Amino acid sequence: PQNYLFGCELKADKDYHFKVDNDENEHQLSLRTVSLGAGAKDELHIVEAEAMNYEGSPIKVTLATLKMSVQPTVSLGGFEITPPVVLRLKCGSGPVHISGQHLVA
Amino acid sequence: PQNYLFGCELKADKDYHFKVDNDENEHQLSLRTVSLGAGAKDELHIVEAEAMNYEGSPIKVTLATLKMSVQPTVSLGGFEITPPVVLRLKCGSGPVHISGQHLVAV
Amino acid sequence: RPQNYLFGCELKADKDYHFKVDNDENEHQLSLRTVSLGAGAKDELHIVEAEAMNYEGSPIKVTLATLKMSVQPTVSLGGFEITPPVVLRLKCGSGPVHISGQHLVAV
Amino acid sequence: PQNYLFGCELKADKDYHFKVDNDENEHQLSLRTVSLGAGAKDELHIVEAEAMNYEGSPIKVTLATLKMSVQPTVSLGGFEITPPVVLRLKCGSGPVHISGQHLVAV
Amino acid sequence: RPQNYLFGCELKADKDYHFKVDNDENEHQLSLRTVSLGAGAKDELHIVEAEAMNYEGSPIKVTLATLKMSVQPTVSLGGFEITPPVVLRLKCGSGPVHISGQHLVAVE
Ligand SMILES: [Co+2]
Ligand SMILES: [Co+2]
Ligand SMILES: [Co+2]
Ligand SMILES: [Co+2]
Ligand SMILES: [Co+2]
Repeated sequence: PQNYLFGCELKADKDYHFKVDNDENEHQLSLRTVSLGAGAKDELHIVEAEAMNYEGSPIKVTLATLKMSVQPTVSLGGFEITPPVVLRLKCGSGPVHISGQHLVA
Repeated sequence: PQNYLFGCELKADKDYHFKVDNDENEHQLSLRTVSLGAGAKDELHIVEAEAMNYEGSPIKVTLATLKMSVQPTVSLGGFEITPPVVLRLKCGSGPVHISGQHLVAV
Repeated sequence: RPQNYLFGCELKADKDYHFKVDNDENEHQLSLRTVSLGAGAKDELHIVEAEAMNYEGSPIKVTLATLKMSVQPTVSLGGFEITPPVVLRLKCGSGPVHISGQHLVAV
Repeated sequence: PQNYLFGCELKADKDYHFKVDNDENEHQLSLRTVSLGAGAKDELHIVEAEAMNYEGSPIKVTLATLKMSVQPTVSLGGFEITPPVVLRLKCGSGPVHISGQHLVAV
Repeated sequence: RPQNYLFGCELKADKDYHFKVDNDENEHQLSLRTVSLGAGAKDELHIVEAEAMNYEGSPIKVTLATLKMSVQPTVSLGGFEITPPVVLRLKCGSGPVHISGQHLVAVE
Protein backbone atom coordinates (compact mmCIF):
# COMPACT_ATOMS: atom_id res chain seq x y z
CA PRO A 1 0.00 0.00 0.00
CA GLN A 2 0.89 3.68 -0.33
CA ASN A 3 2.26 4.99 2.92
CA TYR A 4 1.89 8.50 4.36
CA LEU A 5 2.99 9.96 7.67
CA PHE A 6 0.32 10.45 10.34
CA GLY A 7 0.30 12.17 13.71
CA CYS A 8 -1.85 14.06 16.17
CA GLU A 9 -1.77 15.64 19.60
CA LEU A 10 -4.25 14.75 22.34
CA LYS A 11 -5.22 16.86 25.34
CA ALA A 12 -7.87 16.62 28.04
CA ASP A 13 -10.01 18.93 25.86
CA LYS A 14 -8.73 17.85 22.44
CA ASP A 15 -9.41 14.49 20.84
CA TYR A 16 -8.76 13.40 17.28
CA HIS A 17 -11.15 12.02 14.67
CA PHE A 18 -9.56 10.05 11.86
CA LYS A 19 -12.01 9.69 9.00
CA VAL A 20 -11.34 9.10 5.31
CA ASP A 21 -13.34 10.30 2.31
CA ASN A 22 -15.37 7.63 0.51
CA ASP A 23 -13.73 6.28 -2.65
CA GLU A 24 -12.27 3.26 -4.47
CA ASN A 25 -9.45 3.15 -1.93
CA GLU A 26 -8.99 1.04 1.23
CA HIS A 27 -7.54 2.94 4.18
CA GLN A 28 -5.85 1.89 7.41
CA LEU A 29 -4.45 3.90 10.29
CA SER A 30 -1.34 2.11 11.59
CA LEU A 31 -0.32 3.46 14.99
CA ARG A 32 3.35 3.47 15.97
CA THR A 33 4.22 5.46 19.08
CA VAL A 34 2.33 7.14 21.90
CA SER A 35 4.60 9.65 23.67
CA LEU A 36 4.02 12.05 26.54
CA GLY A 37 4.66 15.69 25.76
CA ALA A 38 6.30 18.21 28.06
CA GLY A 39 3.29 19.49 29.94
CA ALA A 40 2.20 16.08 30.94
CA LYS A 41 3.54 16.46 34.44
CA ASP A 42 3.91 13.27 36.34
CA GLU A 43 0.22 12.37 36.26
CA LEU A 44 -1.07 9.08 34.85
CA HIS A 45 -2.17 9.32 31.22
CA ILE A 46 -4.39 6.79 29.48
CA VAL A 47 -5.02 6.89 25.74
CA GLU A 48 -8.06 5.24 24.22
CA ALA A 49 -9.19 4.47 20.67
CA GLU A 50 -12.76 3.98 19.55
CA ALA A 51 -13.80 2.18 16.36
CA MET A 52 -15.96 -0.69 15.11
CA ASN A 53 -15.64 -4.19 16.49
CA TYR A 54 -16.37 -7.38 14.58
CA GLU A 55 -20.00 -7.41 15.69
CA GLY A 56 -20.68 -3.96 14.25
CA SER A 57 -20.67 -1.83 17.39
CA PRO A 58 -18.24 0.91 18.46
CA ILE A 59 -15.91 -0.23 21.21
CA LYS A 60 -13.48 1.82 23.22
CA VAL A 61 -10.12 0.24 23.85
CA THR A 62 -7.10 1.33 25.88
CA LEU A 63 -4.01 1.81 23.73
CA ALA A 64 -1.56 2.78 26.46
CA THR A 65 -1.04 3.84 30.04
CA LEU A 66 1.91 6.24 30.49
CA LYS A 67 3.60 8.25 33.24
CA MET A 68 6.63 10.49 32.73
CA SER A 69 8.65 9.05 35.62
CA VAL A 70 7.99 5.48 34.59
CA GLN A 71 7.27 5.02 30.89
CA PRO A 72 6.97 8.16 28.72
CA THR A 73 6.74 6.36 25.36
CA VAL A 74 4.96 3.21 24.28
CA SER A 75 5.64 1.69 20.86
CA LEU A 76 2.69 -0.18 19.32
CA GLY A 77 4.55 -1.70 16.40
CA GLY A 78 2.03 -0.80 13.71
CA PHE A 79 -1.37 -1.32 15.29
CA GLU A 80 -3.71 -1.12 12.29
CA ILE A 81 -7.23 0.24 12.71
CA THR A 82 -9.95 0.63 10.08
CA PRO A 83 -11.40 4.15 9.96
CA PRO A 84 -13.33 5.84 11.31
CA VAL A 85 -11.30 6.02 14.52
CA VAL A 86 -11.48 8.41 17.45
CA LEU A 87 -8.42 8.86 19.67
CA ARG A 88 -8.82 10.49 23.09
CA LEU A 89 -7.27 10.90 26.54
CA LYS A 90 -9.22 8.99 29.16
CA CYS A 91 -7.21 10.72 31.87
CA GLY A 92 -4.28 13.09 32.20
CA SER A 93 -4.04 16.68 30.96
CA GLY A 94 -1.72 15.90 28.07
CA PRO A 95 -0.36 16.75 25.68
CA VAL A 96 0.12 13.23 24.39
CA HIS A 97 1.57 12.74 20.93
CA ILE A 98 0.57 9.94 18.55
CA SER A 99 2.54 8.90 15.48
CA GLY A 100 1.92 6.36 12.75
CA GLN A 101 1.17 5.77 9.09
CA HIS A 102 -1.86 6.32 6.95
CA LEU A 103 -1.92 3.35 4.56
CA VAL A 104 -3.82 3.38 1.29
CA ALA A 105 -4.32 0.35 -0.95
CA PRO B 1 -8.07 -10.21 5.63
CA GLN B 2 -10.51 -7.87 7.37
CA ASN B 3 -9.43 -6.08 10.51
CA TYR B 4 -11.68 -5.06 13.43
CA LEU B 5 -10.78 -3.42 16.72
CA PHE B 6 -10.70 -5.62 19.81
CA GLY B 7 -10.43 -4.90 23.51
CA CYS B 8 -11.50 -6.15 26.92
CA GLU B 9 -11.23 -5.32 30.59
CA LEU B 10 -10.00 -7.83 33.17
CA LYS B 11 -10.47 -7.78 36.94
CA ALA B 12 -9.88 -10.32 39.70
CA ASP B 13 -13.51 -11.46 39.33
CA LYS B 14 -13.93 -10.93 35.60
CA ASP B 15 -12.21 -12.76 32.76
CA TYR B 16 -12.87 -12.65 29.06
CA HIS B 17 -13.88 -15.41 26.64
CA PHE B 18 -13.10 -14.77 22.98
CA LYS B 19 -15.11 -17.14 20.81
CA VAL B 20 -16.32 -17.26 17.22
CA ASP B 21 -19.28 -18.88 15.50
CA ASN B 22 -18.07 -21.56 13.07
CA ASP B 23 -14.79 -21.20 11.17
CA GLU B 24 -12.31 -20.64 14.03
CA ASN B 25 -9.44 -21.14 11.59
CA GLU B 26 -10.47 -18.02 9.63
CA HIS B 27 -10.25 -15.85 12.75
CA GLN B 28 -7.22 -14.66 14.73
CA LEU B 29 -7.08 -12.49 17.84
CA SER B 30 -3.93 -10.35 17.47
CA LEU B 31 -3.04 -8.87 20.85
CA ARG B 32 -1.36 -5.47 20.94
CA THR B 33 -1.14 -3.88 24.38
CA VAL B 34 -1.82 -4.88 27.96
CA SER B 35 -2.30 -1.79 30.13
CA LEU B 36 -3.15 -1.07 33.74
CA GLY B 37 -6.38 0.85 34.22
CA ALA B 38 -7.02 4.08 36.03
CA GLY B 39 -7.82 2.88 39.51
CA ALA B 40 -5.54 -0.16 39.47
CA LYS B 41 -3.43 -0.35 42.67
CA ASP B 42 0.39 -0.64 42.65
CA GLU B 43 0.35 -4.43 43.22
CA LEU B 44 1.79 -7.00 40.83
CA HIS B 45 -0.52 -7.85 37.92
CA ILE B 46 -0.06 -10.93 35.78
CA VAL B 47 -2.19 -11.59 32.74
CA GLU B 48 -2.73 -15.10 31.37
CA ALA B 49 -4.15 -16.52 28.13
CA GLU B 50 -5.53 -20.03 27.72
CA ALA B 51 -5.91 -21.71 24.32
CA MET B 52 -5.01 -24.90 22.44
CA ASN B 53 -1.50 -26.27 21.81
CA TYR B 54 -0.59 -28.44 18.76
CA GLU B 55 -1.19 -31.56 20.81
CA GLY B 56 -4.82 -30.47 21.13
CA SER B 57 -4.94 -29.55 24.84
CA PRO B 58 -5.65 -26.18 26.46
CA ILE B 59 -2.54 -24.56 27.85
CA LYS B 60 -2.23 -21.55 30.12
CA VAL B 61 0.47 -19.02 29.32
CA THR B 62 1.60 -15.74 30.82
CA LEU B 63 1.21 -12.76 28.49
CA ALA B 64 2.61 -10.04 30.77
CA THR B 65 3.66 -9.00 34.25
CA LEU B 66 2.83 -5.34 35.00
CA LYS B 67 3.22 -2.97 37.96
CA MET B 68 2.16 0.66 38.02
CA SER B 69 5.45 1.99 39.38
CA VAL B 70 7.64 -0.08 37.03
CA GLN B 71 5.87 -1.05 33.78
CA PRO B 72 2.19 -0.06 33.44
CA THR B 73 1.98 -1.08 29.74
CA VAL B 74 3.38 -3.99 27.76
CA SER B 75 3.29 -3.98 23.97
CA LEU B 76 3.00 -7.46 22.41
CA GLY B 77 3.48 -6.51 18.77
CA GLY B 78 0.60 -8.51 17.32
CA PHE B 79 0.62 -11.82 19.22
CA GLU B 80 -1.84 -13.90 17.21
CA ILE B 81 -3.95 -16.58 18.93
CA THR B 82 -6.59 -18.82 17.33
CA PRO B 83 -9.93 -18.78 19.17
CA PRO B 84 -11.29 -19.90 21.49
CA VAL B 85 -9.14 -18.02 24.00
CA VAL B 86 -9.69 -17.12 27.61
CA LEU B 87 -7.95 -14.05 29.04
CA ARG B 88 -7.72 -13.63 32.82
CA LEU B 89 -5.84 -12.00 35.67
CA LYS B 90 -3.75 -14.58 37.47
CA CYS B 91 -2.51 -12.01 39.91
CA GLY B 92 -3.71 -8.55 40.94
CA SER B 93 -7.11 -6.88 41.14
CA GLY B 94 -7.03 -4.74 38.00
CA PRO B 95 -8.71 -3.31 36.08
CA VAL B 96 -6.30 -4.35 33.33
CA HIS B 97 -7.08 -3.56 29.71
CA ILE B 98 -6.14 -5.52 26.64
CA SER B 99 -6.25 -4.12 23.10
CA GLY B 100 -5.72 -5.73 19.73
CA GLN B 101 -7.21 -6.65 16.37
CA HIS B 102 -9.77 -9.29 15.46
CA LEU B 103 -8.52 -10.46 12.04
CA VAL B 104 -10.76 -12.32 9.62
CA ALA B 105 -9.50 -14.25 6.58
CA VAL B 106 -11.56 -14.28 3.40
CA ARG C 1 -0.90 -19.15 6.16
CA PRO C 2 0.60 -21.53 8.69
CA GLN C 3 -1.54 -22.99 11.43
CA ASN C 4 -1.03 -21.23 14.72
CA TYR C 5 -1.02 -22.89 18.15
CA LEU C 6 -0.31 -21.38 21.58
CA PHE C 7 2.98 -22.09 23.31
CA GLY C 8 4.24 -21.42 26.85
CA CYS C 9 6.55 -22.77 29.51
CA GLU C 10 7.86 -21.94 32.95
CA LEU C 11 11.58 -21.84 33.79
CA LYS C 12 13.28 -22.04 37.16
CA ALA C 13 16.89 -22.32 38.17
CA ASP C 14 17.47 -26.02 37.41
CA LYS C 15 14.23 -26.46 35.40
CA ASP C 16 14.59 -25.88 31.66
CA TYR C 17 12.36 -26.61 28.72
CA HIS C 18 13.05 -28.70 25.62
CA PHE C 19 10.85 -27.81 22.69
CA LYS C 20 10.90 -30.48 20.05
CA VAL C 21 8.48 -31.53 17.35
CA ASP C 22 7.71 -35.01 16.13
CA ASN C 23 8.68 -35.88 12.55
CA ASP C 24 6.19 -34.99 9.84
CA GLU C 25 5.89 -33.49 6.38
CA ASN C 26 5.50 -29.99 7.78
CA GLU C 27 7.74 -27.10 8.68
CA HIS C 28 7.57 -25.97 12.31
CA GLN C 29 8.74 -22.73 13.93
CA LEU C 30 8.68 -21.62 17.56
CA SER C 31 7.85 -17.91 17.61
CA LEU C 32 8.75 -16.40 20.97
CA ARG C 33 6.63 -13.46 22.16
CA THR C 34 7.10 -12.54 25.83
CA VAL C 35 9.39 -13.35 28.73
CA SER C 36 7.99 -12.36 32.12
CA LEU C 37 8.82 -12.78 35.79
CA GLY C 38 6.36 -14.62 38.00
CA ALA C 39 5.07 -13.89 41.48
CA GLY C 40 7.57 -14.69 44.25
CA ALA C 41 10.67 -14.35 42.08
CA LYS C 42 13.66 -12.86 43.86
CA ASP C 43 14.36 -9.24 42.89
CA GLU C 44 17.67 -10.19 41.29
CA LEU C 45 18.91 -10.26 37.72
CA HIS C 46 17.31 -12.98 35.58
CA ILE C 47 18.89 -14.03 32.28
CA VAL C 48 17.05 -16.33 29.89
CA GLU C 49 18.89 -18.22 27.16
CA ALA C 50 17.86 -20.19 24.09
CA GLU C 51 19.85 -23.00 22.49
CA ALA C 52 19.33 -24.14 18.89
CA MET C 53 21.25 -24.82 15.66
CA ASN C 54 23.38 -22.17 13.96
CA TYR C 55 24.03 -21.85 10.22
CA GLU C 56 27.31 -23.77 10.53
CA GLY C 57 25.50 -26.85 11.90
CA SER C 58 26.22 -26.67 15.64
CA PRO C 59 24.01 -25.97 18.65
CA ILE C 60 24.72 -22.52 20.08
CA LYS C 61 23.49 -20.63 23.13
CA VAL C 62 22.18 -17.05 22.97
CA THR C 63 20.71 -14.69 25.55
CA LEU C 64 17.07 -13.82 24.87
CA ALA C 65 16.46 -11.34 27.70
CA THR C 66 17.68 -9.87 31.00
CA LEU C 67 14.87 -9.06 33.45
CA LYS C 68 14.52 -7.74 36.99
CA MET C 69 11.28 -7.30 38.93
CA SER C 70 11.90 -3.74 40.12
CA VAL C 71 13.18 -2.53 36.72
CA GLN C 72 11.88 -4.58 33.77
CA PRO C 73 9.60 -7.51 34.68
CA THR C 74 8.46 -8.26 31.10
CA VAL C 75 10.27 -8.19 27.77
CA SER C 76 8.37 -8.51 24.50
CA LEU C 77 10.34 -10.23 21.71
CA GLY C 78 7.94 -9.47 18.86
CA GLY C 79 7.88 -12.94 17.32
CA PHE C 80 11.43 -14.27 17.44
CA GLU C 81 11.18 -17.40 15.29
CA ILE C 82 13.49 -20.34 15.97
CA THR C 83 13.59 -23.68 14.19
CA PRO C 84 13.24 -26.63 16.62
CA PRO C 85 14.70 -28.22 18.52
CA VAL C 86 15.08 -25.35 21.01
CA VAL C 87 16.13 -25.54 24.64
CA LEU C 88 15.15 -22.67 26.92
CA ARG C 89 16.79 -22.09 30.29
CA LEU C 90 17.61 -19.59 33.01
CA LYS C 91 21.32 -18.77 32.95
CA CYS C 92 20.83 -16.92 36.22
CA GLY C 93 18.11 -15.94 38.68
CA SER C 94 15.63 -18.00 40.71
CA GLY C 95 12.55 -17.77 38.57
CA PRO C 96 9.84 -18.48 37.99
CA VAL C 97 10.15 -16.96 34.54
CA HIS C 98 7.34 -17.45 32.02
CA ILE C 99 7.75 -17.65 28.29
CA SER C 100 4.90 -17.29 25.81
CA GLY C 101 4.76 -17.59 22.06
CA GLN C 102 3.28 -19.39 19.08
CA HIS C 103 3.96 -22.81 17.59
CA LEU C 104 3.60 -22.28 13.81
CA VAL C 105 3.05 -25.22 11.48
CA ALA C 106 3.17 -24.80 7.70
CA VAL C 107 1.68 -27.70 5.78
CA PRO D 1 14.08 -4.99 -2.31
CA GLN D 2 17.65 -4.08 -1.38
CA ASN D 3 18.37 -3.36 2.26
CA TYR D 4 20.96 -0.83 3.46
CA LEU D 5 21.86 0.39 6.92
CA PHE D 6 20.80 3.90 7.93
CA GLY D 7 21.70 6.11 10.88
CA CYS D 8 21.98 9.73 11.96
CA GLU D 9 22.82 11.82 14.99
CA LEU D 10 20.62 14.72 16.07
CA LYS D 11 21.42 17.62 18.35
CA ALA D 12 19.87 20.97 19.17
CA ASP D 13 20.12 22.90 15.89
CA LYS D 14 21.44 19.81 14.10
CA ASP D 15 18.79 17.89 12.19
CA TYR D 16 18.89 15.33 9.39
CA HIS D 17 17.46 15.49 5.88
CA PHE D 18 16.76 12.21 4.16
CA LYS D 19 16.50 13.43 0.61
CA VAL D 20 14.76 12.00 -2.42
CA ASP D 21 17.54 10.20 -4.27
CA ASN D 22 18.52 11.06 -7.85
CA ASP D 23 17.34 7.74 -9.26
CA GLU D 24 14.12 6.15 -10.45
CA ASN D 25 13.99 3.50 -7.74
CA GLU D 26 11.41 3.31 -4.96
CA HIS D 27 12.80 4.22 -1.52
CA GLN D 28 11.61 3.85 2.04
CA LEU D 29 13.24 4.84 5.30
CA SER D 30 12.34 2.29 7.97
CA LEU D 31 13.17 3.60 11.44
CA ARG D 32 14.24 1.09 14.08
CA THR D 33 15.58 2.74 17.26
CA VAL D 34 15.93 6.15 18.79
CA SER D 35 18.58 6.21 21.55
CA LEU D 36 20.22 8.83 23.78
CA GLY D 37 23.95 9.27 23.22
CA ALA D 38 26.78 9.46 25.74
CA GLY D 39 26.86 12.90 27.28
CA ALA D 40 23.17 13.51 26.83
CA LYS D 41 21.93 15.02 30.10
CA ASP D 42 18.82 14.00 32.02
CA GLU D 43 16.42 16.50 30.42
CA LEU D 44 13.42 15.42 28.34
CA HIS D 45 14.25 14.69 24.69
CA ILE D 46 11.53 14.77 22.08
CA VAL D 47 12.35 13.57 18.58
CA GLU D 48 10.23 14.66 15.65
CA ALA D 49 9.87 13.60 12.01
CA GLU D 50 8.46 15.74 9.21
CA ALA D 51 7.18 14.25 5.96
CA MET D 52 4.22 14.30 3.58
CA ASN D 53 0.72 13.42 4.77
CA TYR D 54 -2.02 11.83 2.65
CA GLU D 55 -3.40 15.20 1.55
CA GLY D 56 -0.02 16.25 0.16
CA SER D 57 1.08 18.67 2.88
CA PRO D 58 4.08 18.32 5.20
CA ILE D 59 3.39 17.38 8.81
CA LYS D 60 5.44 17.09 11.98
CA VAL D 61 5.00 14.12 14.27
CA THR D 62 6.59 12.94 17.50
CA LEU D 63 8.56 9.70 17.19
CA ALA D 64 9.66 9.40 20.79
CA THR D 65 10.05 11.01 24.21
CA LEU D 66 13.23 9.82 25.94
CA LYS D 67 14.84 10.54 29.31
CA MET D 68 18.15 9.04 30.42
CA SER D 69 16.97 8.01 33.89
CA VAL D 70 13.68 6.50 32.70
CA GLN D 71 13.81 5.38 29.06
CA PRO D 72 17.02 5.94 27.08
CA THR D 73 15.99 3.88 24.01
CA VAL D 74 12.75 3.48 22.14
CA SER D 75 12.37 0.77 19.52
CA LEU D 76 9.94 1.71 16.70
CA GLY D 77 9.77 -1.72 15.09
CA GLY D 78 10.29 -0.65 11.50
CA PHE D 79 8.35 2.60 11.05
CA GLU D 80 8.48 3.14 7.28
CA ILE D 81 8.37 6.71 5.95
CA THR D 82 8.44 7.90 2.34
CA PRO D 83 11.16 10.46 1.55
CA PRO D 84 11.78 13.28 1.75
CA VAL D 85 11.93 13.18 5.56
CA VAL D 86 13.38 15.57 8.07
CA LEU D 87 14.39 14.29 11.48
CA ARG D 88 14.94 16.74 14.35
CA LEU D 89 15.11 17.25 18.09
CA LYS D 90 12.13 19.32 19.20
CA CYS D 91 13.26 19.29 22.86
CA GLY D 92 16.57 18.49 24.52
CA SER D 93 20.18 18.99 23.47
CA GLY D 94 21.12 15.39 22.62
CA PRO D 95 23.08 13.76 21.07
CA VAL D 96 20.24 11.48 20.04
CA HIS D 97 20.88 8.63 17.60
CA ILE D 98 18.49 7.17 15.08
CA SER D 99 19.03 3.82 13.38
CA GLY D 100 17.08 1.99 10.71
CA GLN D 101 17.09 0.60 7.20
CA HIS D 102 17.20 2.29 3.82
CA LEU D 103 15.01 0.06 1.64
CA VAL D 104 15.31 0.30 -2.15
CA ALA D 105 13.12 -1.43 -4.72
CA VAL D 106 15.13 -1.65 -7.95
CA ARG E 1 10.82 -18.57 2.68
CA PRO E 2 14.42 -18.31 3.92
CA GLN E 3 16.18 -20.87 6.08
CA ASN E 4 16.27 -19.56 9.64
CA TYR E 5 19.17 -20.22 12.04
CA LEU E 6 19.85 -18.91 15.51
CA PHE E 7 22.44 -16.17 15.97
CA GLY E 8 24.06 -14.62 19.03
CA CYS E 9 27.19 -12.86 20.18
CA GLU E 10 28.70 -11.29 23.26
CA LEU E 11 30.31 -7.84 23.25
CA LYS E 12 32.76 -6.37 25.78
CA ALA E 13 35.12 -3.36 25.77
CA ASP E 14 37.52 -6.19 25.05
CA LYS E 15 35.67 -7.80 22.17
CA ASP E 16 33.60 -6.95 19.09
CA TYR E 17 31.83 -9.20 16.60
CA HIS E 18 32.34 -9.53 12.84
CA PHE E 19 29.48 -11.13 10.94
CA LYS E 20 30.75 -12.14 7.53
CA VAL E 21 30.22 -14.80 4.88
CA ASP E 22 32.42 -16.38 2.18
CA ASN E 23 29.76 -16.65 -0.57
CA ASP E 24 27.08 -14.26 -1.94
CA GLU E 25 26.40 -11.65 0.80
CA ASN E 26 23.00 -10.83 -0.72
CA GLU E 27 21.61 -14.27 0.13
CA HIS E 28 22.09 -13.62 3.87
CA GLN E 29 20.43 -11.35 6.39
CA LEU E 30 21.32 -10.89 10.04
CA SER E 31 18.01 -10.12 11.81
CA LEU E 32 18.70 -8.64 15.26
CA ARG E 33 16.15 -9.31 18.00
CA THR E 34 17.39 -8.42 21.49
CA VAL E 35 20.32 -6.55 23.07
CA SER E 36 20.67 -7.46 26.80
CA LEU E 37 23.11 -6.56 29.56
CA GLY E 38 24.97 -9.56 30.93
CA ALA E 39 25.58 -10.68 34.47
CA GLY E 40 28.70 -8.80 35.51
CA ALA E 41 27.78 -5.64 33.63
CA LYS E 42 27.79 -2.66 36.01
CA ASP E 43 25.41 0.34 35.99
CA GLU E 44 27.30 2.53 33.50
CA LEU E 45 25.80 3.63 30.18
CA HIS E 46 26.20 0.99 27.46
CA ILE E 47 25.93 1.91 23.80
CA VAL E 48 26.01 -0.71 21.07
CA GLU E 49 26.83 0.27 17.51
CA ALA E 50 26.63 -1.56 14.16
CA GLU E 51 28.74 -0.82 11.11
CA ALA E 52 27.67 -1.86 7.62
CA MET E 53 27.23 -0.55 4.07
CA ASN E 54 24.88 2.31 3.18
CA TYR E 55 23.07 2.77 -0.17
CA GLU E 56 25.92 4.87 -1.53
CA GLY E 57 28.34 1.99 -0.93
CA SER E 58 30.42 3.22 2.00
CA PRO E 59 30.57 1.87 5.57
CA ILE E 60 28.45 3.68 8.13
CA LYS E 61 28.27 3.43 11.91
CA VAL E 62 24.91 3.51 13.66
CA THR E 63 23.76 3.21 17.27
CA LEU E 64 21.51 0.17 17.85
CA ALA E 65 20.69 0.76 21.52
CA THR E 66 21.54 2.55 24.73
CA LEU E 67 21.17 0.38 27.85
CA LYS E 68 21.62 0.91 31.59
CA MET E 69 21.21 -1.85 34.16
CA SER E 70 19.08 0.07 36.66
CA VAL E 71 16.80 1.56 33.99
CA GLN E 72 16.60 -0.57 30.82
CA PRO E 73 18.71 -3.77 30.77
CA THR E 74 17.12 -5.22 27.59
CA VAL E 75 16.05 -3.59 24.30
CA SER E 76 14.01 -5.55 21.74
CA LEU E 77 14.75 -4.53 18.15
CA GLY E 78 11.95 -6.50 16.54
CA GLY E 79 13.91 -8.05 13.69
CA PHE E 80 16.28 -5.33 12.51
CA GLU E 81 17.71 -6.84 9.30
CA ILE E 82 21.23 -6.04 8.08
CA THR E 83 23.12 -7.44 5.08
CA PRO E 84 26.62 -8.67 5.82
CA PRO E 85 29.32 -7.79 6.30
CA VAL E 86 28.50 -6.17 9.62
CA VAL E 87 30.54 -5.33 12.69
CA LEU E 88 28.91 -5.06 16.13
CA ARG E 89 30.77 -3.27 18.92
CA LEU E 90 30.37 -1.38 22.19
CA LYS E 91 30.91 2.34 21.68
CA CYS E 92 30.39 2.98 25.40
CA GLY E 93 30.46 0.67 28.46
CA SER E 94 32.46 -2.48 29.26
CA GLY E 95 29.63 -5.04 29.12
CA PRO E 96 29.16 -7.95 28.74
CA VAL E 97 26.34 -7.15 26.37
CA HIS E 98 24.57 -9.97 24.53
CA ILE E 99 22.90 -9.77 21.17
CA SER E 100 20.51 -12.39 19.85
CA GLY E 101 18.81 -12.74 16.52
CA GLN E 102 18.32 -14.87 13.41
CA HIS E 103 20.65 -15.65 10.53
CA LEU E 104 18.37 -15.86 7.48
CA VAL E 105 19.49 -17.53 4.25
CA ALA E 106 17.70 -17.23 0.91
CA VAL E 107 17.09 -20.54 -0.83
CA GLU E 108 17.92 -20.42 -4.55
CO1 LIG F 1 -14.74 14.34 19.48
CO1 LIG G 1 -14.65 -17.63 32.55
CO1 LIG H 1 17.42 -29.97 29.92
CO1 LIG I 1 16.90 21.51 8.42
CO1 LIG J 1 37.28 -6.16 15.27
